[PDB]
Amino acid sequence: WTILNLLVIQREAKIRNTAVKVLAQGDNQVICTQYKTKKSRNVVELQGALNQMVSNNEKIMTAIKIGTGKLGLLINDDETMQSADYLNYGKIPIFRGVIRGLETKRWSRVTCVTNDQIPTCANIMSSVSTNALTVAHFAENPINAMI
Amino acid sequence: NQVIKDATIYLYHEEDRLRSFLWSINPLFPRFLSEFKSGTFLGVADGLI
Amino acid sequence: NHADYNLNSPLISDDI
Amino acid sequence: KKVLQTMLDTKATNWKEFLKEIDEKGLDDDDLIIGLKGKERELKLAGRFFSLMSWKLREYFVITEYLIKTHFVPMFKGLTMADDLTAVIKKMLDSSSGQGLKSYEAICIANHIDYEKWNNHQRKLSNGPVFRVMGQFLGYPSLIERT
Amino acid sequence: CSATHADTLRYKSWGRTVIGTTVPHPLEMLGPQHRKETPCAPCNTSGFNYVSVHCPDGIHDVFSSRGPLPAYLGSKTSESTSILQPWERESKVPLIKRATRLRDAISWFVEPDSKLAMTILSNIHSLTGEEHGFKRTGSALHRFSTSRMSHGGFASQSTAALTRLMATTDTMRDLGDQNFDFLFQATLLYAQITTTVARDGWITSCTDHYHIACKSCLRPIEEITLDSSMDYTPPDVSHVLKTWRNGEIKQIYPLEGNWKNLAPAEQSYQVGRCIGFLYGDLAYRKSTHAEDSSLFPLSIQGRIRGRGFLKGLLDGLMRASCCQVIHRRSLAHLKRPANAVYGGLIYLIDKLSVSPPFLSLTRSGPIRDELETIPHKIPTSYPTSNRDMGVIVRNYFKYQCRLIEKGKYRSHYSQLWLFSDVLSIDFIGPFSISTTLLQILYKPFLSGKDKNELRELANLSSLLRSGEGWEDIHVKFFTKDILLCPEEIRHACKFGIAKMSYPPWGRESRGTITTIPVYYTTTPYPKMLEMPPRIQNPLLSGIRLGQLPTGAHYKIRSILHGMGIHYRDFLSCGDGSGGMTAALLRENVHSRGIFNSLLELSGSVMRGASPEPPSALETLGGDKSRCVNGETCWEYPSDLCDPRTWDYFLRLKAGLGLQIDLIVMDMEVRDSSTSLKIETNVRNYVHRILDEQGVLIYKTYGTYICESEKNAVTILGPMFKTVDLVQTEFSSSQTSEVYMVCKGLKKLIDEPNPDWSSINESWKNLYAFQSSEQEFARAKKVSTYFTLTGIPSQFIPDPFVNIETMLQIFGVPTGVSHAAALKSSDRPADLLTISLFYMAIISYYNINHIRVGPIPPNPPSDGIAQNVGIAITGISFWLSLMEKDIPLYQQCLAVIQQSFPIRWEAVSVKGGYKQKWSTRGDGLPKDTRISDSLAPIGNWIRSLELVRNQVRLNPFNEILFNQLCRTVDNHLKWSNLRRNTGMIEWINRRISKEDRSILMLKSDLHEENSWRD
Amino acid sequence: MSDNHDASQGYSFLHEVDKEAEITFDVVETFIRGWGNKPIEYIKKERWT
Amino acid sequence: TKPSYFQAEQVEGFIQDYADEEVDVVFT
Amino acid sequence: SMVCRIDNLFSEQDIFSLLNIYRIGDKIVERQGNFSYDLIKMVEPICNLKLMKLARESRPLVPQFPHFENHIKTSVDEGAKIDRGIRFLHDQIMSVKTVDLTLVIYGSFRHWGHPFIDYYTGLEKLHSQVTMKKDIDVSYAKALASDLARIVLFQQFNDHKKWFVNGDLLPHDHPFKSHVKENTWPTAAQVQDFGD
Amino acid sequence: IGGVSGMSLSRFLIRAFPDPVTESLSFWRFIHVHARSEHLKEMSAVFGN
Ligand SMILES: [Zn+2]
Ligand SMILES: [Zn+2]
Repeated sequence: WTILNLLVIQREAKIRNTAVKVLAQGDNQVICTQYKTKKSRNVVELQGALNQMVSNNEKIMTAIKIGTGKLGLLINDDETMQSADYLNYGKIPIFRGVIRGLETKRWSRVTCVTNDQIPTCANIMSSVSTNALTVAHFAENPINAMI
Repeated sequence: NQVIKDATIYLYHEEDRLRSFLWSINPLFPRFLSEFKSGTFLGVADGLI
Repeated sequence: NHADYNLNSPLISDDI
Repeated sequence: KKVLQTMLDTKATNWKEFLKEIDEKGLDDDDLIIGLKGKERELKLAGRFFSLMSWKLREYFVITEYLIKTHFVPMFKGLTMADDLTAVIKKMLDSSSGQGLKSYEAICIANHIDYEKWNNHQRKLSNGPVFRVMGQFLGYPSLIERT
Repeated sequence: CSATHADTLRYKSWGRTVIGTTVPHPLEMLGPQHRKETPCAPCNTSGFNYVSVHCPDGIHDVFSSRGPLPAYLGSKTSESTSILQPWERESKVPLIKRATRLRDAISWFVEPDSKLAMTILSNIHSLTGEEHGFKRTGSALHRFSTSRMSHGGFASQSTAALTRLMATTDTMRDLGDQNFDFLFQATLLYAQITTTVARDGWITSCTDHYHIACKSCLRPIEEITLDSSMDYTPPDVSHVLKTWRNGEIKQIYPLEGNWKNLAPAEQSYQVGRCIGFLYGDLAYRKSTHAEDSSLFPLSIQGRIRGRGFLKGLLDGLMRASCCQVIHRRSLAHLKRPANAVYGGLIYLIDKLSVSPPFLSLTRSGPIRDELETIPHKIPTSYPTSNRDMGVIVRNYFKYQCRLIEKGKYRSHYSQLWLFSDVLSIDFIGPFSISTTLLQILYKPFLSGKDKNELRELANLSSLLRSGEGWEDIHVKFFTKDILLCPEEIRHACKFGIAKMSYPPWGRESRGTITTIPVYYTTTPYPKMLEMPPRIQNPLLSGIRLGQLPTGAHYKIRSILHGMGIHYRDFLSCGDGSGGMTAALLRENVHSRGIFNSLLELSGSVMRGASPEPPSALETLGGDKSRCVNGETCWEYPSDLCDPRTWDYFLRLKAGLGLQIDLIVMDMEVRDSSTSLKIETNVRNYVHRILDEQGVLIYKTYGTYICESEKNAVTILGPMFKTVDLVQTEFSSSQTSEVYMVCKGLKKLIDEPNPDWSSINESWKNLYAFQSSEQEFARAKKVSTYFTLTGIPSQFIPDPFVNIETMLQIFGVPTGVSHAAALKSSDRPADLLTISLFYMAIISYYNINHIRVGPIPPNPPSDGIAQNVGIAITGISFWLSLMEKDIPLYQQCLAVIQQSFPIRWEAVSVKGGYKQKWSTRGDGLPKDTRISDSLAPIGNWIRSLELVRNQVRLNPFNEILFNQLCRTVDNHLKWSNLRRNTGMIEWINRRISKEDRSILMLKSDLHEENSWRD
Repeated sequence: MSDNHDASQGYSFLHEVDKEAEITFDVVETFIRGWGNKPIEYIKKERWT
Repeated sequence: TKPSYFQAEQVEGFIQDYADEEVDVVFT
Repeated sequence: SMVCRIDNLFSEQDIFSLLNIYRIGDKIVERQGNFSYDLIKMVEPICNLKLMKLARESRPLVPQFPHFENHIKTSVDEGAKIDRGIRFLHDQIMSVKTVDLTLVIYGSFRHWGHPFIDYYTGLEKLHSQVTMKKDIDVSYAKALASDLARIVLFQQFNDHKKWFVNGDLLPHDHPFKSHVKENTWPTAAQVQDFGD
Repeated sequence: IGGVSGMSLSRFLIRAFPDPVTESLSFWRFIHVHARSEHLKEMSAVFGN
């Protein structure tokens, strides 16, 4: 089904003649439309260019909506998230291009053993070890993780 | 299951000979022994265990 | 040992 | 039932003849049985469920998804299934470009899409031929469209 | 040592020593960091054995942006596991592929004629009824795996900081002579993470070193061989295992050869051949491996010849192009196969001239020394951007391909060689086969036997790449006596180096100056100066033919000659790539100098390569030692605001002397704060660097003066004895660029206030206030001068190759541009007609107004319309300069200011549709704006004047014009260009005044660079 | 989030945690002073009451 | 005196391969 | 994990903000019981709505994307007709000035508990949304299948230099009979005449 | 190295380093070298032996 959705996206993007990056694991999909322009002479022209950018973006999104409707799949346009300085994929925020890790979700699992696992000298410490490693992977200067 | 049955039979019969053949090599290269143990029929049982 | 120690199952109001 | 006990108790499934029969005549009505069990740690009152397929259906779905993952998924950029952490980071960096630059000469616009029951609104008439192509390329036409 | 302790502990554990397990960690092998501002003691006891990490903007204000630099994440190896998908299972490998991969070790650390390999084959014969191979040597043992892939190391850190560093792995050359077992990836990642934690709150530039501390954990690799004395014959289990088993036929066995006695040039040729053929095979496959670092490792820069390597690369690309034409063209309609081969070769070269891992190899080394033997243009930028290096690559391969189009080409070495990195049937087959395809296709025409052979060869390629065998018929096509080299690519060219001079530099050209003085007295006068306009036009920038990195050295030489300025040594800060520095060096051969420039890294990718030195020092050749910091300027601060830069300058002066007698501050600043900080810095450091009789030259603009209250005049003027503001003859036409010259240092200051009232009577003598005619006159006066004097031919692009590549940029084909350029040398006495012909063919190949197709043509696009206006105005400048067309010059200026008119339409006629443009109608507006593209507008004038060489020109003749045009298309002539394209409408001063332009947009992807070694 | 009982064992447990963490913090301090060049100091959770 | 010539949507798309006719070798 | 860090991100005031959010959610859970998680479920969306507007400050000239904002506003106005508490829960999350606190809240949707699932309604809604009757354009699916086939054939030809179709079964007047027998690929102009 | 749980800090530098036996030993030697007390030295010389 993800392959089907990607075929839809590729077809409609080529029809629109629009460049698009795509991230997908199934129901959650991010379709990033990319644009570039030149140095502006004033702010009015820049704002008009941005208006045309968002116009082309909603055009391709309407095309993808129509495609999924022809296939029998809905896209709630009132819940679609649009932003030019923020991204989200797999419950992993990306703020101004920088990837950020949710540290608290990892420390909240301290002493919380997994399925069919007794609290043990070896098991209870993994709960902190794995989470500290995960916190350090998605964080700069891994000094707080050690403490 | 004739597959797993044959695999565990080979294990019970052909594990103490392969161990000696692997330990008989003079320059000990453990990763080679691991990949050989995994690239043979006994690997059918380990993956199950 | 043969029991759970953390929430790893759905929460149902049919036994209480 | 558990998978390992059933494997050790049932015959060894010959995948060639298994797929052959699946392709020629499908399955019987005795193996077409799907259970359900609620999901854990969900904030919804309605309730999302698991999917306990039968032995034959489980093997069919698993091996077919393995084939899809091994062969067709690499052709498409976006399916972050075979990927690993570093590849996901590379892709999220490529897609996140044009974000946080203090300039308008290069702008990305993400589109996070919400599908109304993406997994339930699938229909045979929308993914028949797209799966028949897969079955052709695998030597078993009318294999994957039988879902 | 931790490695030795681990080894002996495993020895005590398992009773006997082990191998291919122990790996030294970078925590003691490298140890803590050694910052460069500190004297960095271990940089004296040893040489290139370290990892450098540079941070041009510190580690401050993270999470507020991405960062300009790419990120090194780790190894290309996959992990087979991801926390982001725990529900997934571990990616395993089938037993048949884990058992058949053991043959990789068949002659790597075992022996074929042994009791072990026999068992390895007995295993395969056991689990499958399917019943001696290649050679491997010179690789590590712990980098061997079948059930998985050797990782090497991945990052444990976010990208927000990694995007603000650049590491260097080419600083470990001394360890490259040997084949140690440590890992490059882990070392670079340790370097990155430690440099991030140790310099978190740093806001200025930084450079850190990681030198080998514990030399004991180097552990050179040895050549070990495994063997047993016992027989293990596993019983057959094929008959009991076909259930889950679902379902290697032929393989060529190359011979070994005497690789040692082969000369270095042939070794370079062979490695280049293999690399080129593999790159072509992968590019025609459209794979991602083509953009990997293994194809072009940086570990062979200083251990490879240039000519041989590049000739081999050319031969390999050609052979690969020969093995694609059969799979693209149809032999029935095919004719002139050499044209198709040359086209595929051009395709491969244009795709390789944009490859990061290749341009890094050719960015600095003997390869680049060979690339620069050919005449060319010096790069204008600090460390060469990928496009400025691709230009050099294209120029070199275009010089080397000019003999191919003559029809005479042949491989310099009939015998072939192979390596372990390209050891596979999918490479060996087509590589062995290309020897026949070359002879069959490069020849002019075909015959029936040739077509039959090519069809059989296409079928054979299909059979080889598809893993299928071949009959006993194809043997005549294979290559006989193909050899092999045991070592890999980056461990085979292990030869030495053999044998500098100074090229002939005569008296370069000079010009006169225009000076206005400023006197200082306590009386504060009013600051009354009319601001000059900010006008731009490249006319004189196009006149200057001696295109060293910029046309600025004319100005510095003019000032030096026109004010009596002498200097033993000098300090040049602000130049791009050593242009003005090289000028000052070559004008005084007995002169050492200090070089400072800001390190640009945005448009320059580096796969672990250190920033090269400035390119303009190639002007000296082997005399680079006079620039004391030419090869070390990048590991130190460069910003002229940071006092640490001037501290570094004083440290150089102290440790070497140089009795400095000149300082030149030439730069283009973008904000007043930066200029004010630079001025406050040079206030507090000039007395310690400069002598009492020293000289200072500070570039600035009258606009920044009239605008800002505090500037260089109010700051640096008083402290010096004599001060003047000078403009030059070789200066831009209309500009406020003035050089503040200051001779003599005062002891104490009693004259801090200038006298602006004695500047108003001369502030109007600047060129910006003068009209366009008074500058056109000076442009003609300067064009008569021989600006190209005293410059060898090694540092000038050839005019006829220059115009060729320029037309090739502007939509024009390759051979058409070749012929149109040769036609300029055929009779330069009438070059106006030929320039108008260039304009005609450019506007024809960008906007075809003759071809009548069925579909209505799509309207023009950006780049297809921008090049039209660029070429038109750039050639109109030259036409006006050559025929005194002042109104056309003013028109060019105006369109540079407002826009370039273009008005498009599509007319319906028999055939159905043909496009048509002009510059007056109300048609579809494609009116483009050209204000950030003056450099091409000047390059056109430069090329045309290089062609002319002061020769007198004949008038314009429409007869020869149409004669030239008919060589491109019969319907193309001066008549058709008057009513359907509006070029005559342009030249004859009839255009649209209303600027109908708009800001351009496009849905183009964003190029985010990153990699995994 | 109620405060209608005696949290004595909580204070005891947290105090013991801080006391036994200040002991083992020397390893982290040493590693960061060596690897990095930024000495640090332990901070009890009781600083913010 | 005079020269020797005298009369008597808003966003562009993303896409706008090989070349064998643009070249011609010679022999002998 | 947010007290007295070497990286002085979080102060005590931020922890007071977090605990006030917890108290608001707990009051909602006190008034409404298992029917409160229809409202707490809107914690992660609002956080995202707070991130965009924070990300938009550095580049504010871009036009707004008011769909998600209006959806959150409408859902909050509807939920306020049940429990006013969420109207506060939406106003205090927008009052945060930093991103780290917003992330601490985004990773805290599970810090208010879980409900007793009513599997009856879930099974009913599953049977409903599954058996919905759909209107489908089969030609679009045929087109997507043709696109998949083109992709697969192009890749496998670039790799193996071979077509994976049969020329014997193929007609003699087909434009892809010559390219198959002799290994070749059509021209981009020749493929447009064979669309879908 | 004779452990049960409680990984070392050197694993915060490289994610998937092949040899942990050398990671831990390098870590403990680093501690013993940059330590400021004898209880750490006598302990780092024991975990590695
Ligand atoms: Zn050591
Ligand atoms: Zn050093």
